[PDB]
Amino acid sequence: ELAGASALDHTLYSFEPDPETLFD
Amino acid sequence: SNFLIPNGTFFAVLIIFLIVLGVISKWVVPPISKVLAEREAMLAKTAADNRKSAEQVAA
Amino acid sequence: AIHVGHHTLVFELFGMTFNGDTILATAVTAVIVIALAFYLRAKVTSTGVPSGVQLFWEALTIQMRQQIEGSIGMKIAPFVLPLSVTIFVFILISNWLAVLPLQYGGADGAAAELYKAPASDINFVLALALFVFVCYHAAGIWRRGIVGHPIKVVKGHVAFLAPINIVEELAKPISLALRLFGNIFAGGILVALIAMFPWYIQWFPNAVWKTFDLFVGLIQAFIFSLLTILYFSQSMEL
Amino acid sequence: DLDPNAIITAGALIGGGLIMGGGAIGAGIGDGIAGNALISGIARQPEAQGRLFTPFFITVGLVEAAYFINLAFMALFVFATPGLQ
Amino acid sequence: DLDPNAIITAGALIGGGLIMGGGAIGAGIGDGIAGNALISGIARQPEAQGRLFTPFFITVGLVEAAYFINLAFMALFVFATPGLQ
Amino acid sequence: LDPNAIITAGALIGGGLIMGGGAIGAGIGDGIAGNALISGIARQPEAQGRLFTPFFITVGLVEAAYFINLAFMALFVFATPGLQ
Amino acid sequence: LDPNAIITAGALIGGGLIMGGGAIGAGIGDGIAGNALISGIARQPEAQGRLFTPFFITVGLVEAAYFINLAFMALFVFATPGLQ
Amino acid sequence: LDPNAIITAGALIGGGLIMGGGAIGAGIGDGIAGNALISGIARQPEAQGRLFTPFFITVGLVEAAYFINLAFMALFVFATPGLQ
Amino acid sequence: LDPNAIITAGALIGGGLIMGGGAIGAGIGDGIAGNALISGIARQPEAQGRLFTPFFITVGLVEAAYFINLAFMALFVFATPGLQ
Amino acid sequence: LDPNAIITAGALIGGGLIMGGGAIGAGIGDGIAGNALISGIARQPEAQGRLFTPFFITVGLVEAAYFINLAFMALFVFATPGLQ
Amino acid sequence: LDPNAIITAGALIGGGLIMGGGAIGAGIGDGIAGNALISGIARQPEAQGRLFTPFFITVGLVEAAYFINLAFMALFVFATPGLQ
Amino acid sequence: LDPNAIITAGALIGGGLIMGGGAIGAGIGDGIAGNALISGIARQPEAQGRLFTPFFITVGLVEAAYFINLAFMALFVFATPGL
Amino acid sequence: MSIFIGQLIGFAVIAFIIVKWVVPPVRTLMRNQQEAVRAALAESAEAAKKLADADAMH
Amino acid sequence: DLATFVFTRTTAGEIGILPRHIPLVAQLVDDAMVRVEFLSVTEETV
Repeated sequence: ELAGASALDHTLYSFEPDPETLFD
Repeated sequence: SNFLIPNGTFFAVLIIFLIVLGVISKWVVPPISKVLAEREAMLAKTAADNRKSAEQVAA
Repeated sequence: AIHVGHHTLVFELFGMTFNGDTILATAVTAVIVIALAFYLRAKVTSTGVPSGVQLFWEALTIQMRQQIEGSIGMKIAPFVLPLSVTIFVFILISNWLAVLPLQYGGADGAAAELYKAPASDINFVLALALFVFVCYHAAGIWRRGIVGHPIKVVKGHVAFLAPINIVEELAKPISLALRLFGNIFAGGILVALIAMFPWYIQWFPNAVWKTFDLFVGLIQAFIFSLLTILYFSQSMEL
Repeated sequence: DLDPNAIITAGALIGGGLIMGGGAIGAGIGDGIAGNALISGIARQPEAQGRLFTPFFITVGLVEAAYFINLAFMALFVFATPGLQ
Repeated sequence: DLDPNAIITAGALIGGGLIMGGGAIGAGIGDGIAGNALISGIARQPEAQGRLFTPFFITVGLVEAAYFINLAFMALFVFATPGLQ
Repeated sequence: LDPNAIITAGALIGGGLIMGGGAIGAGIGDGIAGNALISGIARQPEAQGRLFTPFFITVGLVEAAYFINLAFMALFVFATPGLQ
Repeated sequence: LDPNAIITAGALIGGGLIMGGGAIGAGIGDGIAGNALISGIARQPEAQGRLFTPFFITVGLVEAAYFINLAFMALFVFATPGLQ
Repeated sequence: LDPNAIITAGALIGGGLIMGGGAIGAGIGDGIAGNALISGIARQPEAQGRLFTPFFITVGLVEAAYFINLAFMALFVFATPGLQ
Repeated sequence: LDPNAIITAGALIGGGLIMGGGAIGAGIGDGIAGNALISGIARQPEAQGRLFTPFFITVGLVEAAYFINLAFMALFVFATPGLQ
Repeated sequence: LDPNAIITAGALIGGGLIMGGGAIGAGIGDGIAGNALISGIARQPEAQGRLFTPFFITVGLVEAAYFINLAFMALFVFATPGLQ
Repeated sequence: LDPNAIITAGALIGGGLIMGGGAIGAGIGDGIAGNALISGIARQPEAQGRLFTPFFITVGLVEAAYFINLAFMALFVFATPGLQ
Repeated sequence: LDPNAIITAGALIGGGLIMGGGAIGAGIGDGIAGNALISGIARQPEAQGRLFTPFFITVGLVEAAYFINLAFMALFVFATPGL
Repeated sequence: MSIFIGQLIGFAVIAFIIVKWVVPPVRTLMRNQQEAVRAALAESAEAAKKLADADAMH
Repeated sequence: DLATFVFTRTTAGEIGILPRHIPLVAQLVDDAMVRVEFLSVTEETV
């Protein structure tokens, strides 16, 4: 989900903090 | 010199447009619809053939 | 010396005045469309490799059907597809043909163009918009009936905003017409205005504006077709 | 000594200029805002454009309604200025 | 000499021009913003639209009102100009 | 030249500006508040009860000014100071 | 032409303009503040009680400007400067 | 005083207002639609093509408004209604 | 026409424009800063103390020009340069 | 009175309106597009190439309107329709 | 009629427009730049320092334009070209 | 009434309007661009150095409209066409 | 005709830009779609062959 | 009901979830406290 909604270079769901932000 | 008032042209131009619709409603759109429909049917039948071959060789 | 309006060729029939130049441009566009239609019919490569004409026409058809389906059932509104593709091709050719360099000196110290885009005349856009209006209102009458359709449109979404709803109906055709007019009319003005500059400086902005005009005509035709399809869909529901 | 009707026509022309200036501002801004919402939604939900189009165009029509009412009134002002002697 | 009534008609016409300019701007902007919100909300959850229409059709009605009533006033500038002799 | 002529012309222009600014302010405020209300209702349906009340504040804080302008525009179109 | 008539007409137009500007400013500000308050409440229903505090702090800063204009607006229309 | 001059100046002012409103609306609407397009592109590069079709619709609307008004200016300045 | 009437009308309209633009700018800027502040407290209540310092910094500056404008407006109405 | 005076003054004011609106629209729309670009860059450092193409697509539209307005002012300023 | 009176009135209206536009621009830009800075500080408490430097870059730009307008309106009101 | 006086008055009003519009555009555009820059720097401080690349374009592509606009105002005031 | 000459020069420049930049990609899409449909037809033919094969083995 | 209210603190900010809250995925702050009357919220339940 979040990875599917994010850059992979480390009924929708609202990701209040930015999806990339949560990964860090 | 208003060039915003409807003119006689209004009717005349309409007529031409009408005939174009008539041409496109019989000699362009229906043939293209048939072509697209038969292409899609070809795709679906080809997928079905590949599958049925799969469970035939399996069968 | 701009001379906005002043149709180059005008005649009289049935006690009514007619604009020869706009009819000429419309006839030329219709002839181009018919030539492409006959070419397609003669070269329908259903099993063979599609040609330029075939691929062009089928691309138009598939796109238009996609918007139609996204709006309303294709079977519910079959005629909408041919009607909308007709409108699209007609408008696109009308606007595109203006790119050809048919502008010269009229011997009056101004610029006159042999070919004037048919949309540049209010009559052309009026005819197209009114035809579309009658068409989709008739489709609504068929779907809902003669009596139900007016009540449905008046009710709209909320009763207490009934006036706006009526305006919306009246806003449908006019909105369609005027924009198209403008989208092309400016071009007719701009090129003429561009002519005021010296030729050796006039050439460049003329080219830039003409490419922008190509883009504008393309987008306007696309939006006109989409608006037609939408208005058809909205008139047929519940 | 100049004709009063000329002054009335000039006033009507300036009035209609304001009419369409405000109408253009409103229509452009409102339509742009609605389009921004449509773009954001379609980006968020990829395939939901088909269903999102109708709510989009509800607002588009609502916005254009005021613009074209102002059109009607601009034509009223200019074509037949109220109380033109 | 100039007819004062012509001056009054011109001034009232310019006033109504301002009236409708402001009304069009406000109605267009309000409709566009309320739309943008509605489009975004429905994009988040399709079924949610069923209810989001309620507040929207309030705000629309609440902004269109500020236009319609405003409209009436500019009619008073033209139909029955106050202080017109 | 009739003085009242210029007085009433200027008054009409001033009232036009009055109502134009009031309509702009009210429309924009209502639109922004409606956008907020839409987003909140979508986010939290049951919050509607606690969302309508705060909303009805800002619109009241907005419409007031607009309606306030009405209360003055009437002046300029029914009793213009300095009319003579 | 009566000098007083022209001066008063200009004053009326200026007052209408200034009131309209204040109308726009107040409407925009109040709508924006209400939008922010509504969004905050939707995020945090329970927060409403504290949220009214900053909101009013903003509202004044907005509302004040509006009412400030009133003063000068009156000075323009009632006590016209430099009136002949 | 050559009423022709008065009507010509009024037509020019009207057309200037037409241009002001149209230019403002077109510029702002285009900016907002482009902002939405760029944000959608950045968040979802894959949607690069898909976002183009709605965006061009929105532009076709906003520009249309401006362009519509343009025609009317051309009507006012070149073939001014009510000329003497 | 006596010059003073013309210069006075021009000055009144000019000052009205001065302080009306000032009012619009101040009101909208206050709305924006208040939105930022109120949302901040809506998110981080304990941050209120560290929010007010930048907040007053911006709003004050927003006021500055507006207040400055008032002075210029007051110059026009009362101290009209070039008055005959 | 000379008709040219009124006609030319009206043309000057109309062209000034045109440029005012054009500048407002171009500046604000271009700023909004740049805001989108900056947000994209900050959230995605490596997207600069992908986001540039939409950017110029927006700018080309926005600036175009402005330049259109620019051109029109020339017509208003240099070769005023109906000048006499 | 005295040409100086007409030219002075025109210059005063011009300065009114100058400062209306300048005030609107300064207020709007400063308010939005504020909002950005306050939001950033809310998100990042310690960042307030490192955020001030870019913020001063923003307000420094807009204010310059505002200040530029001051000079020009001064140039218009105090030293009117072609006053004669 | 001397034609040139009226022409000069109109030209001054037009230039004032032009510069007012230009100031509005420049101020709002610069403020929006700075808002974006501030947000970006808050998100990732190290990004600041690169953020100036697009940012300067925005203002550069915005202030130009103002600066160009400024130039046009000159043509209204210092050289009143058709005086 | 001087305006005519300038207009013709502008149209020539426009045609230059078109043929230089826009024509190649549009023809590329043309060829891609042609080859895609041809590949689909070939795939249909070979799937028919495979069906006949599978029937024969079955 | 999802409880009639779920208070908490997130990286974005404080969040109070009601029964029909829109789906929402967020991270809790380091000193996050949760009251009831990371975080994932679904249409039916938190």
